[PDB]
Amino acid sequence: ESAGELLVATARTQARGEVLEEVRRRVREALEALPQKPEWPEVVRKLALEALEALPGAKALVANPEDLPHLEALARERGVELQAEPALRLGVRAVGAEGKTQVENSLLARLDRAWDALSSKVAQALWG
Amino acid sequence: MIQGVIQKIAGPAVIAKGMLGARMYDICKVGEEGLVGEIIRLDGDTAFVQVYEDTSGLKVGEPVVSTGLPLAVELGPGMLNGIYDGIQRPLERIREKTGIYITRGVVVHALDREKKWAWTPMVKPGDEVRGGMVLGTVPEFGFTHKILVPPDVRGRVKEVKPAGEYTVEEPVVVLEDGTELKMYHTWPVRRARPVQRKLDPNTPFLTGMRILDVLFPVAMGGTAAIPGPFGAGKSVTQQSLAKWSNADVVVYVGCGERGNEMTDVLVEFPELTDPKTGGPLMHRTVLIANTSNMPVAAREASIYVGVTIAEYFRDQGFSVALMADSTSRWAEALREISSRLEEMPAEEGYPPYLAARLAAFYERAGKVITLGGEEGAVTIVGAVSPPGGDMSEPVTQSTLRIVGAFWRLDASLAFRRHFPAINWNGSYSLFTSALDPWYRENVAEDYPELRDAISELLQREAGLQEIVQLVGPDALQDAERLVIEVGRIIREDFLQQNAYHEVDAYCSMKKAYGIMKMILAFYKEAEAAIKRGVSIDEILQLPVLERIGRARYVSEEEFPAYFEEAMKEIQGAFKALA
Amino acid sequence: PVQRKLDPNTPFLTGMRILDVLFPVAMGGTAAIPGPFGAGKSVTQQSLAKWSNADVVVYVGCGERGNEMTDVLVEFPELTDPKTGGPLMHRTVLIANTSNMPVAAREASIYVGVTIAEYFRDQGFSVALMADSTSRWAEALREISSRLEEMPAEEGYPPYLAARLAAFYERAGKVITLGGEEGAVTIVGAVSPPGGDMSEPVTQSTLRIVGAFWRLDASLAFRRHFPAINWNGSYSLFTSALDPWYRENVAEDYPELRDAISELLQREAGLQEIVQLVGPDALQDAERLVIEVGRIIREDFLQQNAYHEVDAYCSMKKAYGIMKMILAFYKEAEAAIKRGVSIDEILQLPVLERIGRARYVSEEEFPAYFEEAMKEIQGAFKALA
Amino acid sequence: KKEYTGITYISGPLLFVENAKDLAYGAIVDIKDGTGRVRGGQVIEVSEEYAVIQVFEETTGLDLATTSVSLVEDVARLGVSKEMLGRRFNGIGKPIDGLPPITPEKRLPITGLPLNPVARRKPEQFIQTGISTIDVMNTLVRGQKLPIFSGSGLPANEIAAQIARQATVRPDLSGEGEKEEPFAVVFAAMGITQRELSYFIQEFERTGALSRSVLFLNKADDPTIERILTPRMALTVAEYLAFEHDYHVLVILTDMTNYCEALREIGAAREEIPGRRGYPGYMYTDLATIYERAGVVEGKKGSVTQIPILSMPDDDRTHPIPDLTGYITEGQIQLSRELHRKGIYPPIDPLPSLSRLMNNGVGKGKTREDHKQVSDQLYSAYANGVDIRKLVAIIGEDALTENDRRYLQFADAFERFFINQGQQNRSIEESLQIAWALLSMLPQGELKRISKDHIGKYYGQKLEEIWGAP
Amino acid sequence: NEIAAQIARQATVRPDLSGEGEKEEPFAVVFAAMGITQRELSYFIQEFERTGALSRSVLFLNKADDPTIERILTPRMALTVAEYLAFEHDYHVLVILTDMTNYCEALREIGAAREEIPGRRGYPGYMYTDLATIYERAGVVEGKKGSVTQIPILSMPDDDRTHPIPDLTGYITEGQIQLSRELHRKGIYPPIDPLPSLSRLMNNGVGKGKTREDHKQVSDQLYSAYANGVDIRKLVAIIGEDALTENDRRYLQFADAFERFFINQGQQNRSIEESLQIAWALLSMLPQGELKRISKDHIGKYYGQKLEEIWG
Amino acid sequence: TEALLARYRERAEAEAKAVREKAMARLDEAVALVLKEVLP
Amino acid sequence: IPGIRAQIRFIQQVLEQREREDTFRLKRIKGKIEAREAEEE
Repeated sequence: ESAGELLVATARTQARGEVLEEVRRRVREALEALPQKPEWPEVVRKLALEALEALPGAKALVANPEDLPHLEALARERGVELQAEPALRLGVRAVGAEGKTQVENSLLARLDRAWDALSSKVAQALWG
Repeated sequence: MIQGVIQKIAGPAVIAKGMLGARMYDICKVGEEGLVGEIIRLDGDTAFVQVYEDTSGLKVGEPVVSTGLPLAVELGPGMLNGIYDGIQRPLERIREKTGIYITRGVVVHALDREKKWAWTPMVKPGDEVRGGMVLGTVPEFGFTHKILVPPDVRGRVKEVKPAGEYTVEEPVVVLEDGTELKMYHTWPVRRARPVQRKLDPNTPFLTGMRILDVLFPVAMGGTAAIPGPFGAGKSVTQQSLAKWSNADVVVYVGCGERGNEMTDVLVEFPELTDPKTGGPLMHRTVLIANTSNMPVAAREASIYVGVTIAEYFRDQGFSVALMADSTSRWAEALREISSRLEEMPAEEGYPPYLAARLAAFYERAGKVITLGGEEGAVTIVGAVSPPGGDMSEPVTQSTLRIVGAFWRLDASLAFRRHFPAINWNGSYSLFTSALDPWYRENVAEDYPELRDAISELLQREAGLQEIVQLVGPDALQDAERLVIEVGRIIREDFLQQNAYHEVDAYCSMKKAYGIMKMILAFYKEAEAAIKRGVSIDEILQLPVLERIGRARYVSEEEFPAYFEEAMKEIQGAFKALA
Repeated sequence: PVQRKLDPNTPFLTGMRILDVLFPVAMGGTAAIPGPFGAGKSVTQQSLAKWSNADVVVYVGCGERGNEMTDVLVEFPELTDPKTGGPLMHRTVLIANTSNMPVAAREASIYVGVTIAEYFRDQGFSVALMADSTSRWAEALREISSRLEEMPAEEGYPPYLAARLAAFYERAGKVITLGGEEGAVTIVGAVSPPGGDMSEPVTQSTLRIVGAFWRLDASLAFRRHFPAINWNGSYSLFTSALDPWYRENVAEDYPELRDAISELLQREAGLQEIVQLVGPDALQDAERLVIEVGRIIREDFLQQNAYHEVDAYCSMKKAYGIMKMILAFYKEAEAAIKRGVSIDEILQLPVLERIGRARYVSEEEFPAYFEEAMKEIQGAFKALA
Repeated sequence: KKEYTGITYISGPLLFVENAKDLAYGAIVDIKDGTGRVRGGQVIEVSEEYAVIQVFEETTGLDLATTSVSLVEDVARLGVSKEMLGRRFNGIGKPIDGLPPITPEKRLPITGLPLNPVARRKPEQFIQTGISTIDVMNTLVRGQKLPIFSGSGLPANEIAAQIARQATVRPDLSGEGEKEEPFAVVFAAMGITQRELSYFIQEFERTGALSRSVLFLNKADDPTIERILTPRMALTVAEYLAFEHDYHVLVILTDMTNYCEALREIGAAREEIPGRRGYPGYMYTDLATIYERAGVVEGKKGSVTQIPILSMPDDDRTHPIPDLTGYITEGQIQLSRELHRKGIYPPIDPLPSLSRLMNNGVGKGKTREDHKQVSDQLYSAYANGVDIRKLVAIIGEDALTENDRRYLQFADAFERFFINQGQQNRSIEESLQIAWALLSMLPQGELKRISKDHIGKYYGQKLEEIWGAP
Repeated sequence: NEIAAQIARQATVRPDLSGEGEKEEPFAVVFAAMGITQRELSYFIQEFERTGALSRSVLFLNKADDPTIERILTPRMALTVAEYLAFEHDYHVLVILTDMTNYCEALREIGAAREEIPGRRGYPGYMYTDLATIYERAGVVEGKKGSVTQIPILSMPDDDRTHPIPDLTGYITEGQIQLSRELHRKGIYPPIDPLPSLSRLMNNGVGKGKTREDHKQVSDQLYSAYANGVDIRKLVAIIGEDALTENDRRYLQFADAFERFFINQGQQNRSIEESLQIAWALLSMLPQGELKRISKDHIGKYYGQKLEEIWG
Repeated sequence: TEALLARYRERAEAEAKAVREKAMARLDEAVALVLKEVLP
Repeated sequence: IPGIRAQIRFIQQVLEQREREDTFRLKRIKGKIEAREAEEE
């Protein structure tokens, strides 16, 4: 008389969770396909400027080997020694002046930081 | 005036950074969120601040400021019929403002700056005025709330404010030197108010219960101690004392109390209690309530806040009774503070200076002459709850050496439907000898002798219980049967008292004196009869008993006539007895 | 790593009557046995290792005297395995750490033992672990903290001691291996508190973790009454879940008989307070019956001779039969006292010689002796009328 | 996200990092090590020179070069939702039953805001717990803090499970009539083991109580700071539910002793001077903050009632933890080892068990009007029966009067039936009727604490259903 | 000290009851001192020189007035010399330690000067390991005829058993011999109370082929009867003597005769057979059915002897 | 007995299908929105 | 009963003495190491 509503509720919740994880996978798909479109330089410049403004006195602007053309001039004029790294896809890595601190600024970092805040509006737009 | 930043948040309620001009024991707003803190340790540029609320969420770099003042309470009109927390904050306005929860970092004024009061000046420009002299007159719930010059102010009046009607911030009187006397003022909590002289306890404080007012009297300005067993109805006794005493003003203070205290401390007092004259009792009542989960600093400072208010109202020109709800929780808060300050324990983890604090608190009470020449008195009735009913714990030790009277409660006494459940064996009072002359000159010359006789009868009745229980009462001898019966009659018709009844709730001195006189006259006639040969059973059914035991529920006006006619009935009983 | 945790449902045999009856321990359970020196912890551990039912036994001597280890080493090659009959040394693995060995090796030995136990569990066996001492472990931890200059917790012990003990004990259990095989590990922990203080922090941290608790007392040890289990202060929490296994394996009504025995002991213990103020003579006959029945149970069912070659190992069925005849005799004595028969003649009844001497009878001959005892007990009360 | 490298010190559960000015007090951080594993830790100190991090996990993979530190939250919060009913969490907010993470309606601080005293009101309605001894002698009331005192071997967990899966209210008994009040239970586990965890899973699943149940589970081997965090999370969930959806929440705390041990060890880990009995001097205020955030308020229909469960360390009542509990709570229910040994379930000892607000929870409109007098009479009668039972062991039933033998029989029947209710579920009416039947054994007129009207109304019924029916 | 001296004087194996070995070479006594007083030292020296054994006994004296720290080295040197002797030339060595209390004093002082983490009452927290470095340097070795036996002497301060030193020692050692003050006050020597005493290697030193086989049963029966007598004394302390039954008075007589005769010996030297005959005579008092722990054959062939047949 | 559990299931799959199909028509706008906030 | 009270209070006093001793020792060592680490800075 009671197990039925429990199983119904858990099936509803797991279906909603499956839909939400599908939405997250779609979001990841949309994010990882960005660099081919020529809007990549704008994204990398936004990330570089926000990283540098959040880290006063940065000495270096770590980036990808394939992301030099869109950020080299900005890094040079900021007065830093930029270098390449196969890591930090979809973002840039600022380095503190002392060398003991850094800020890593890949898009996936922001995505899974703000996913918990997203969940409410995602739910109320998907079903509200 | 001094501002700094935060350097080291070492944990809960600990701050430190360069605050050169800060002085010891000053209240400090801390952080951009404005948390209240106290400076306890100055070293070089830096100083340490202890915060009341938990320091969670803060970080280095937040500005820190000092108020340049120690802990103090605002004293002015509008404090009656109010409710305050441990640090004198209005609870009802806080509820209206921030909702059901007490959010950290909220700012409130103890005295409302909007309500206007009808001012009545008493001096003209050019008159000399010193601290402690009366200056203005304001009505507040039936009686005048006078205006007093601050204790440390002396000068000559430049000009006064006209009669009018003004808010609390309005400065009524300006001295010739230019200072402005506002309608209120503040006084640091850890400095007793100055007094001209201290007088002696030569007059009794009439509680309203025959057992208290007779067997263990308390004078105007004494101290009393009661244990806190559950089921003895301490609430009933406290309410009866609050609404039936001769004290002009009643102040209730509760620190570190259990969660369900409002149940009896915040519903009955506003409504269920009505004075002998007027409507609600609340109109002449002031509360300091502080539940368990409040920050420890309030739980420690509430006692000082209450006693400071009491001293204010004593210098006001009234008589004030102060009731500390519980001191065991207060010592608990003291021990917690000690553990915060890392001072080594003395016994059972208590700080060594506990007795000093208890003395410094309990000595503030008394009957003194105000700075304005008037007479007032603060009388304290402190409650202590032993951890397991044992007096051997140190706080009870320090209390019993400074109290003049220590009444005894017991749940077993109320278990046999006897009220009030005040034990009459272990209790003692040291006001008896000093109050003897006034008792003689206002009640009866032999009144102390009657009290001694009743004490002797009680002692005799106590010394015979075991031979009764072991053997059986009805099998004893006629003299012992008589003494048992008379002791039982006394303990069930004179010590006992209903509180809820309209008539029995209050009893004057002479009513009790006449009741004792009638009882002892009957005892003498009974002794004469039993020595003569008449047995106990006839005495058990004499017509005088059902009338003398019924004297409790007669009004004060009829008592002389009822007393004389019952004395004549006793005389006629012996004529039948012999 | 383990695939899944399974609820314990099968008892772990010990060979001792009192342990395997009144305070059972499941297959994957844990049991602490604290006590002062002289209670005979070495004999207890040796007997438990010898007469268990698990295939592989792991012995861990965390900081103890080497002479007992040498005795074990020179003794086991002369004992046949109760299960297979081979030399007991083959199924036994020892970890040696004498007291004079370096301090920092005790924790390493303990962890090595528990890890090897987990390995043999993963191979699909039954593993019984004998941590011979944990107080030595705690003392080594404290000694390290001494020259580490930390801020020590209660009684100079480091704060993380409770967490370390919890991590050590929690590894035990009955699980399904990564290869989908059933196995279990049993831990028999021993505590040597300073001066027999059961209120010390380590023992108290134990009581909040382990599911079975055993205790030893000095007064019984002085009387030489081994195992010297202080019955009042010892309890087990695996009794409830073991009922169906008992019913299917030993006897359907066995748990009820055990609970009746416990009830008798409880009533005797309650009467002892009045006994220790009035004396046994002032009591009624029917209560002297309770006292003497309790004495019979204490000195004929709980007591076990750890060196007798026939009573060293005892089966559960034998103890069940002993309890059955004891309770039957007590009920008949109650019925007889109901008929005005006094207690003094009961104590002179000769069947009590059989009752006392019963436990020395061999494993297989026991049913015949039990039948003779039943008929003799019935006749001793019925024939007198 | 900002990364703080520069590890300078590693010892036990603490490690230092430099230039961490942007780490607020109490902030929670993660640790990315050489192997890449993500650990957890809370900042317990901050200064311009450096900051202190306490790590609630093992530290057998760290170093001074490859280790990195980053922030995850300014203050430890908790995401909550109403749909959490039926889920189980590991004490730091992680679901463990195997379903995707919930959607949080709003995130809240774990340490709640203390309640304004003027908001509270006098509790007036009871709860039918289902246990006859509780429901008659120690009647639980809404908004009460009623602890249970356990023993070394006494089964507190089974009692908690039965209470949780049998609890309900009685609107029909009052003037409410119909059922409209939503009801739920928040269950807290601190310092439990594998056996207890499995037993709790089975108990809350087999009988179908999970769908209205919330569980917070923390193993014993799991880190201490999680055990510290768990009760605060439970209380936060309870308060939010009660004061935003009018539920009545029945909070259970399986262990306060393990909580106190973890708190003591954590406090000692920061090099703080211990107080009385080696426990922190502030344990009283912490216990108060856990307990005191429960009650009834004005203008709202919610009500939080709390039943912490603790085991007396050595069957003693002078230990600091039960002493503080007695200071804070409003009575206790003292379990007795004797009845458990004798075979009775549940072993509740009526002689020392006592409630405080029960005087305002029984009576007409709230219950039937014979509750209080029957309770007092039963208590006194049982005391007399026990005393006379101990007396008969030396005198003998022959040399006793009638009332002594009647007390002996009444006490035996009382302890055989009224307290030995087993796994069965009773109502308040059945408990009252059984009490009336048991009191019917005693001769009339002896019931000095009972008025004539109720005697005439109810006396005469004897024990009928208990032996003929389950 | 007198007990130690007497034990050293009279100690000898009994190969005739075993048949192995026939040399019976007397033991080599090793004396190690830790703050001994002058009176006790004179007593020991006079005894050892009277016994005719000083020609084969190494003495390591360390008086009270001597420097405190030197106490830390004398036990180690004595043990090293004893081990070297026993395992290089198969000498049978018995070692005597004068006092462990002074050892604990010196160890606690040196630890507190270094300000370590103390123990229960200020003793160093590694005292268990420190004592294990001493006591375990004892025993026997496979394949060698040597032997090392330790007879330490320590003093419980307040006649106490919960004190750290005796507790740790009992944890480390295999049993101990405890004295009693009440027996000493009543003029009994030696005041050895058999209740608290214990020896864990008892089972390996008895049985058929070593001394006699009925050793174990006699010993356990004696313990049982003595415990019964003690409990009956405790009961008599309240209930008096009148309410005692016949068998309770029997147990009381057994207990007091046991204390007066079996324990009290007055420096005389007894063999195992004399003590066994005395024990059988004592056990003859109790009813023959109360010996539930004793096999029938031993009772049949040893029971009935009367006390006065031993002495008049 | 078990027909009650039968339509327990039947409406459980009914609700699961209902929520899945209701959500499947509301995916593009949610993806675009989320991508919009996450991209600065 | 009075003898029992005497023994109880004696043992209580002794245990309080030991508690005070060890807590003073702990505070002293904490202060000493604090001062030495600070002067070593």
